[PDB]
Amino acid sequence: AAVTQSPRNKVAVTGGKVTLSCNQTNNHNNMYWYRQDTGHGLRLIHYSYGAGSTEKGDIPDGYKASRPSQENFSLILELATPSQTSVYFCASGDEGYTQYFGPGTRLLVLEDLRNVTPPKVSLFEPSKAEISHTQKATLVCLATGFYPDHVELSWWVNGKEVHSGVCTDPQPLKEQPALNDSRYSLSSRLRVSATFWQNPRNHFRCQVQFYGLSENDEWTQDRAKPVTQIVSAEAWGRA
Amino acid sequence: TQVEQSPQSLVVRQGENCVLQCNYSVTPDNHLRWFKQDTGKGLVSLTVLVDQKDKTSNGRYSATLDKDAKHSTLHITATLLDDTATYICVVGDRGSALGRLHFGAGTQLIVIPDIQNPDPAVYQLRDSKSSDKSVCLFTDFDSQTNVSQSKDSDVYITDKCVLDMRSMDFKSNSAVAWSNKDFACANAFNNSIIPEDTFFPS
Amino acid sequence: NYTFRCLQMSSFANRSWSRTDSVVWLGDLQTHRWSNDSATISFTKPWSQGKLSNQQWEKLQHMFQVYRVSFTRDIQELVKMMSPKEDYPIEIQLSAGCEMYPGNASESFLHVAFQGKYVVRFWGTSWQTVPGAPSWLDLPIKVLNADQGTSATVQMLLNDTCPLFVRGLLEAGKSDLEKQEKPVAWLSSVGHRQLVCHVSGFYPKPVWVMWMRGDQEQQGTHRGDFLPNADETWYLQATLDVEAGEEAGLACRVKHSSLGGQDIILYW
Amino acid sequence: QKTPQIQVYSRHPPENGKPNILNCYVTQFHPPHIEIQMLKNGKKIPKVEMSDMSFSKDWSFYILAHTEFTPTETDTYACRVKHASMAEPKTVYWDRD
Ligand SMILES: CCCCCCCCCCCCCC[C@@H](O)[C@@H](O)[C@H](CO[C@H]1O[C@H](CO)[C@H](O)[C@H](O)[C@H]1O)NC(=O)CCCCCCC
Ligand SMILES: *[C@@H]1O[C@H](CO[C@@H]2O[C@@H](C)[C@@H](O)[C@@H](O)[C@@H]2O)[C@@H](O[C@@H]2O[C@H](CO)[C@@H](O)[C@H](O)[C@H]2NC(C)=O)[C@H](O)[C@H]1NC(C)=O
Ligand SMILES: CCCCCCCCCCCCCCCC(=O)O
Ligand SMILES: *[C@@H]1O[C@H](CO)[C@@H](O)[C@H](O)[C@H]1NC(C)=O
Ligand SMILES: *[C@@H]1O[C@H](CO)[C@@H](O)[C@H](O)[C@H]1NC(C)=O
Repeated sequence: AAVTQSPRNKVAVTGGKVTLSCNQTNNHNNMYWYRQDTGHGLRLIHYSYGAGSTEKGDIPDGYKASRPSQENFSLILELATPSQTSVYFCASGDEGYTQYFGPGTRLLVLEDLRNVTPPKVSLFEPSKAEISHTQKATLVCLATGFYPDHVELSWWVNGKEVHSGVCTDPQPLKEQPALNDSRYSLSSRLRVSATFWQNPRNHFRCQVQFYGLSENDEWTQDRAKPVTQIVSAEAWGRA
Repeated sequence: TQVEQSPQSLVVRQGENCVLQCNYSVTPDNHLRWFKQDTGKGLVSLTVLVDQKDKTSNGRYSATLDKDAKHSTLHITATLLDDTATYICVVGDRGSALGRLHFGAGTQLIVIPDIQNPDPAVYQLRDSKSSDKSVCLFTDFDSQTNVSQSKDSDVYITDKCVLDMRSMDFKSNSAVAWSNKDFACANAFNNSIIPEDTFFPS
Repeated sequence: NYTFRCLQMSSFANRSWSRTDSVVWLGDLQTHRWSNDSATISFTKPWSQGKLSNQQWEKLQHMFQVYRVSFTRDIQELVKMMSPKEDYPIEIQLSAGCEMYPGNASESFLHVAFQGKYVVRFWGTSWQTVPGAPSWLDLPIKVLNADQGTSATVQMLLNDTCPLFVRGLLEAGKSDLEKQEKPVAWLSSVGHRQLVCHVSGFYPKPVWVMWMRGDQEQQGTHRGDFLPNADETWYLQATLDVEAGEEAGLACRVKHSSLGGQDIILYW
Repeated sequence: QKTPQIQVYSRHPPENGKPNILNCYVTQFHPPHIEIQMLKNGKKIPKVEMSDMSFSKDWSFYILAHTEFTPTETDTYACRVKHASMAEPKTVYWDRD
């Protein structure tokens, strides 16, 4: 019994209209919106018993709800605020007690978008010494110069995502730990067998999914509009 | 706060067991559910207890519920690295959709990996598109080494991070360091207490 | 041959205001009450606890205490599930208990009324609507029947706890239940004219009241309703319609079990 | 919504001068929200005892008001009932019989 949420990740400005949506094909009458903030449990915002119904939860203030159909239960933030920075979870259920949860939507509400800026991504190729010392080859990917910290780093080999042999920094480090709105950097490693790296037909790629502005966000500066986008870096193997 | 969890957080070495409390004052108490949440990911159900005195299992996870004491525990046997997660207690106050779920604030677990055969080294890796920039990768050190952030702020050093090559049953720690501002890998990790047998090649 | 009744009445005025009040009868005598105001169920007799231990009664009352709060939220939440089909004010009424038969026999019942109409009961292992019920209640029924924990408790309450408890009550309250209080009577009147024989103070409910000329029972006598007094005795009156100046040698005879064959005869 | 039936009657046979109790039985009404007063010469009698509200097999409500009274030649007693079902309040007088 699967539940989907769009978007999965949103950077927004104070005063903006944000719309978190949740689709569900199980024909469940009932749907629920929560938010999760560190040091609390999930807390119920609004819920619905069917197409047309919306009910106030425990913390409804700031949010309007909308159940246009059996499939979609949408959470609308009419005038966004920094306090609404959270991770929002949707859920559905029939008459039973089980609530089937969605994957989560991360929202960050900034005061201004002036410092929003995508990453530069660089892929670093395994050391000739590492290969000979361990029979293993560690690629390193480096996302740098970005703000805010809403990035998703993924590794791809021959157009398919790999998780084995990966690990990414738990959180990104600050490039200027003095400055209030410092840009971030983030490192990740993919370690593979030396003969896998030595195969020149394996195509390696580090991809950063940056989340920033929309088409509809106003941009006043000269520099390129820091839109939600993918930056990647890329290499082939070699004997 | 009708649902309280203990400990707030805990650190254990791989292979050790641990026990997680959940106490509550929710009335009534139809059922209690334990969730596992990976950092970044969402809510995976481990078990749901329903009886007055109940016991459940799910592989290495087992659990109890006593409804008179209003108390539940979650036992994890033989911890693996993947257990590093927040564990969440939930009490449903009805056996139907008329119920509200009352969520605990979580217990944060960290499992330290058992590094079998340390082979600590510091290698230099070059950028594919521009071979005059690089990083320094301090790798293959056991879990009793700590990696400190740098003296110079223009130098960047990330915190340690364990990766798991699954087809080989092989874990390894790693840390990355770099700088544009006369920067070298022999001098990169001076500010950390690194082993003496650390390999510095070429 | 006694019926135990738990009469609950619940008013839901709007989204946020409700009250739930209960009174409990064994035959025609009150054994309990539970005001909204009160956290605990009140005994209205010395023997209202029955033959239950204190520990058994505290656990039983606590179940009800949880029920009352839980019932209130569920109704409120069921109104939200149905709206705009049904809205406040709403009156829910339950009638529940068991009728006791000789030996070990009994039937248990639990009937629910919505806006004064009987619509739902517990029967077997589930809730169901009765004939005549609007078909929108099928969603409330589907939801309530999802609650397995409540089903098992209600089945235990109806099948086991009710008859067991009421066997205990009848033992404990035998002397109040089998009491015998005597009627007292008086006469009066109000182009025809209507004579009135008043009978009051008698227990139990069964009573005979006739207007008479000697041995001739005036088959014409209209019997009133049984009206209650405050002291758990009964009141009844019988009227007879007659011609003016035709009241000579008319009497009111009343028979009742407390009189021991010695009927009250009053002469006009 | 159904109109309430009211019945006023004494506990003991009514002798002038003698203390007695006057009952007012209100029946067959819904919803249960009701205002019941017992009156003496039109003035509201203080400290009127009320039974707990209950209902019959047909789900219609009922309740018993009562109060001490000593009847007299001159004094009139009544039971006054306000309820949504009625536009005006309804007063029924004690029949003295
Ligand atoms: C507009 C809609 C019309 C509604 C018509 C429906 C009429 C049915 C009314 C009676 C339903 C019982 C209300 C309470 C019940 O839903 C549930 O919330 C609670 C509480 O349930 C929850 O807690 C219990 C633990 O006590 C269980 O865990 C249960 O699974 C859980 O749901 N049950 C109990 O307390 C058992 C009470 C039996 C009362 C019998 C009345 C004489
Ligand atoms: C409790 O008793 C019921 C049957 O009794 C009837 O319903 C009660 C609630 C009460 O009103 C009685 O006076 C009634 O006579 C049992 O229900 C049966 O359950 C079996 C299997 O569990 C099922 O196949 C039958 O359909 C049910 N019978 C009916 C008539 O519906 C119930 O199992 C008893 N439960 C417990 C826990 O004792
Ligand atoms: C309801 C059927 C079970 C009968 C067994 C209960 C015996 C206890 C009698 C006192 C309970 C009074 C609670 C009334 C509850 C209600 O209907 O709101
Ligand atoms: C609910 O009804 C009561 C009277 O029955 C009234 O006092 C109150 O104004 C109402 N509540 C709300 C929130 O409207
Ligand atoms: C009835 O009782 C509940 C809980 O004791 C309370 O919250 C509610 O206000 C009461 N209602 C009335 C009308 O007294």
